[PDB]
Amino acid sequence: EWIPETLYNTAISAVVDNYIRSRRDIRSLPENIQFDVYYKLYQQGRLCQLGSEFCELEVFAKVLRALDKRHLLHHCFQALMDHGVKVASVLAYSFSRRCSYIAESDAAVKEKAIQVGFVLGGFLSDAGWYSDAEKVFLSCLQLCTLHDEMLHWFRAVECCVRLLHVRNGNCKYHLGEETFKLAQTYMDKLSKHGQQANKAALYGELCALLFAKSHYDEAYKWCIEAMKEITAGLPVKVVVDVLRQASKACVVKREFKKAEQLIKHAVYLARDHFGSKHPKYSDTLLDYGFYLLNVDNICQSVAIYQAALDIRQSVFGGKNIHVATAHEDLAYSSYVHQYSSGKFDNALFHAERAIGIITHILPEDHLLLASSKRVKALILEEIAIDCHNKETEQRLLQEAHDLHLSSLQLAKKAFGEFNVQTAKHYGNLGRLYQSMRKFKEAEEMHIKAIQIKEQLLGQEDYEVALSVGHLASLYNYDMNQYENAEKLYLRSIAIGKKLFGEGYSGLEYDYRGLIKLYNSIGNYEKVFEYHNVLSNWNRLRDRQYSVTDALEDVSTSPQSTEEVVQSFLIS
Amino acid sequence: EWIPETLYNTAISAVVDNYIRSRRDIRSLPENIQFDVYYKLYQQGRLCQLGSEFCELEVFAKVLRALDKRHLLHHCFQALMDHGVKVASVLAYSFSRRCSYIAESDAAVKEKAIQVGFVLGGFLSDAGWYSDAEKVFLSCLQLCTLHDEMLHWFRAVECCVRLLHVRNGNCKYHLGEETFKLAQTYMDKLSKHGQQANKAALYGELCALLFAKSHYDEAYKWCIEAMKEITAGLPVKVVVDVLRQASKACVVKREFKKAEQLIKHAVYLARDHFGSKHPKYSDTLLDYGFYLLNVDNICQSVAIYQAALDIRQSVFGGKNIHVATAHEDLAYSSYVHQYSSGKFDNALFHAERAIGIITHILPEDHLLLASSKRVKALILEEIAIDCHNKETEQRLLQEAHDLHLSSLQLAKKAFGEFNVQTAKHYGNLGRLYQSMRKFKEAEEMHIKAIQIKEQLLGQEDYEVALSVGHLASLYNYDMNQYENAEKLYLRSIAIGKKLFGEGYSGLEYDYRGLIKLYNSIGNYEKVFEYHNVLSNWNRLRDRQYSVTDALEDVSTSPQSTEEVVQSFLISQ
Amino acid sequence: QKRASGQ
Amino acid sequence: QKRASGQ
Repeated sequence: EWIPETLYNTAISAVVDNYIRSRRDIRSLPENIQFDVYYKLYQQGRLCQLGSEFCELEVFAKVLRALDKRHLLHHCFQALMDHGVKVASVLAYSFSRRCSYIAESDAAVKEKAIQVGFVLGGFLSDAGWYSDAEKVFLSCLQLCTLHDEMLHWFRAVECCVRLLHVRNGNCKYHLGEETFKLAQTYMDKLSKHGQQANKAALYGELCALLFAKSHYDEAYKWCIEAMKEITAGLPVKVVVDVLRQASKACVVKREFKKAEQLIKHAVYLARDHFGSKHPKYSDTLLDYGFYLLNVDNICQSVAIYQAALDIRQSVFGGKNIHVATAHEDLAYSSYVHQYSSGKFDNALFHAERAIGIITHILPEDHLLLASSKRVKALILEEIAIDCHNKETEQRLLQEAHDLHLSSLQLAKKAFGEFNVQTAKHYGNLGRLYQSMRKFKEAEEMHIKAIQIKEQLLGQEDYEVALSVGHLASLYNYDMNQYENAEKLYLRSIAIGKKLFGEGYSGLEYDYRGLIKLYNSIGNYEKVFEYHNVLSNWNRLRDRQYSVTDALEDVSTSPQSTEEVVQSFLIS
Repeated sequence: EWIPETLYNTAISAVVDNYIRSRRDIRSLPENIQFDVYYKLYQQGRLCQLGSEFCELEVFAKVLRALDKRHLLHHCFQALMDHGVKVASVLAYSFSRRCSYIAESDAAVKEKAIQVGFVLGGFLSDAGWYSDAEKVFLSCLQLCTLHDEMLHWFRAVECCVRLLHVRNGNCKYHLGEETFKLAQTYMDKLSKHGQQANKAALYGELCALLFAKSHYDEAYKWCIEAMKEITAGLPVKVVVDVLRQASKACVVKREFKKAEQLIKHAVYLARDHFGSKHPKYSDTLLDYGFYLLNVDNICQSVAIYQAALDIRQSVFGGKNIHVATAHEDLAYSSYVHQYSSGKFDNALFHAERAIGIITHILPEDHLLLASSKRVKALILEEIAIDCHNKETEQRLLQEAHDLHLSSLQLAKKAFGEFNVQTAKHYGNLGRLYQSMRKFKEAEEMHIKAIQIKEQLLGQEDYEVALSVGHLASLYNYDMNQYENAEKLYLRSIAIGKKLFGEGYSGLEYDYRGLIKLYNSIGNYEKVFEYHNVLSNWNRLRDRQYSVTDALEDVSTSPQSTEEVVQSFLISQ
Repeated sequence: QKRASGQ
Repeated sequence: QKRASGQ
């Protein structure tokens, strides 16, 4: 149609083409214009002319007030970080140095810089630079501690709710508890002095910290406490933040009726306000796909991580931890979904991507690098079985052995010996030893895996049953201890149908194993007794398979706020 | 385990092996033993010392009294009929002769003869030999006209209602109206004598007749009347027949809501009282498969017909009218189901089976032979499309043409020009002409069929939608008359969304036709519009497409008697 | 298959 | 495939 360009979009391209002469005068332009000049520099690809200005804190304070075009700033910021220049670490250090100089000032200048820190530290934390956002908040925190009145106590607890969030994406859990304890010190002081603070966002972080350390018993306790303080006056960003973390603790609690209403309300609440492109919406989808994968709704769990990844791949550039986290979970979901098929080439690409990103931006001994490392190892051991080349079978299976042990060490260093995540690596390493023909070694890993999970989770739980089936296949298919395997298969059968029914698609490896269990010990009557149940499993799975996609399952306005909270709280 | 045989099953073997020297004394045995000797004879395969005894009316009366083992009697009878002996015609002729002889007697002998005729005619009509059942029921009716007592009037009504069932299955429709007039004459002279008799079965038979004759409005009115006259005191067979015929009439009335309830109640009530082997359950399954096929639920209909064939295949031996009808209906259902796939390996076998049976037992010019022929012809043109040969393709097109034209002649002679079946033959012939590259003749036939159906079924019907879709496919792909094809496709999709919503399977074909239509005329805006519409259609079809296994959809006790009929009546 | 199912 | 989905 050949429509001419607006005079604005023409004057933008004429001051950018004359940027060297006009760099001094551009910084004096209004915020809406100034960001559009800088975004034009990114569009032209002149990142050096741009990162020379974002490294200054004052300019990055001006381009942080453009809230409409923040989604363009994240892609412009992430492009700088991959370009070279450490624009995140320079901004965080340049703020801490400037923040440390106004300690001997009044409460007007200090509140000006604290608000800069809350939008800068609120941006680096949003872009994934948790190790660099914490340095901003730790400087904002020490501004609130200087003045000990009722006014600044509400900001010190506003830093500690954010410090507790940048210390979980950075997997610094052992500092998280000390942060929460310091928050209560600034909460009890404020609450006692005739001013009650909303303790809803802060307890939501503990619903993810204690979830991360596999304290699901403690996670659900703070899940209830978080939602008891949900008020309609809270920001939607805070409210959707509590819901997604509350869902993750409820799903791992293996109760799914209360879990769906929390996260489907969260996805709706993060889609009507934030829209289908804001990273927070994709953040909710990532936790929504956690619900789908644990309820055996694996078919549409891949489609919700792919949606979650595609949002983050557009807002958060190439090499970002948030993109890498989506690559990790999508690789795991594609691993689970296509486990039966045995084809892992898209899943391997996603798992390899999540390591090519995290190893670039995180140290070699980071906990989040360990969880993303186990997913490649799970994929590698299946390729090391499906491939028919013995040389490839041995070497690829050995590579997956170094990844689990490296992943186990990082989990064992921070989560301790007695945790589900540490035991989750024992079970994965147990399955690997089964494929490595080390059936003697595979016995003691699963025994240590079940004993840790049984002691912590309980005698009957979904995670315990899924670990037993790993041991049951060991005692049945390649160790010939059918008497020992007889109770193990039955143990997982009861738990498997306890929370999913007979149509649980994971029972295929449980029912078929029972058929091979009875094939070598006689009693062929029970072979047909389990043979029709496998057909019953076939009938009860494909009939319920036909269901609409979860993206439209939430639809438009399914329920209302302050109603899902009350419905969940009373139950 | 080697369980020793019962003394009953040992004495049976010791009597059958002596059958030559003891057949005189077997005929005086108890009724429950006599059928066991004869079933042992059938099991031994000696179908000549058995058909030598079933050809008597007196012996076959005792065998008919064993109402428990009646599936075995049906299998034995069908084995005899295929064996070569004509037990159906011999029994009917013998009963007519004895009836005409004992017509001049008292009421006790006449009552015994009429009851023997009712059980024998019920058996022959149940086995399929409708032409050989009139000769029994006409004799029973002749017995019922001699006296003027109350029971004689009521049993004349029973003769006239059973005699209508053996003529709709024989496609003697021109005599069915006379039979109904006689039955309503008897009912009126019964009402004038202060004793009302139930008329649910009679009006159900009228419903079956007028649905067969494609009088859809009359069929709906008469099934309404039947279900208004149905009570709780009626036998199970009458209630099941009324329900299934009302369901068959409701579906062609394009009312698929109440028809679902009626057919589900019929299938449940048949499978509860009769079982999974009684042929009445097979007939209900056949009607339910018709209902499923005519609500675009082909994947369940073909599964139901496969069941409905199996009951009829087991109970009714080999070459039978009912087995042939199940083969024909299943072949059409499999033809629709595998139309998209294009492969027809069992559909052709089943369609040829229904002609391999009917040609043996029915005359050359019988309507059941027509419809079955039509189905095979349809499959033939599909094998014309898939085959890459040219001489074979032309020969198969000519064979399908002969089958379609003979079927059209039979339907046109027995139904007249202005009926839905004749127009369906016109439409099938037009589709074949479209395959035969005779596009002028194809559009002529399609225009005639659309005019006939629109004049009868109105401007909106599923069959009219199918016809206009076929004509649109002819126009937009062969004759290149895109302006007519556009409005024809719009009419087809309008009727499809009116009846079945957006889940209609023909929406795929008509949307692809519209896509190529707009591509040929160059308007790419609507090309992309209907491309996204077809993407939405495929998405909604794939989202809602699951195996249901409608056999257990009735479950156990879904509804209650005298409740589905009340809902159907008050839902008008 | 260029056209809908047969009648 | 006999060990089900890896945890």
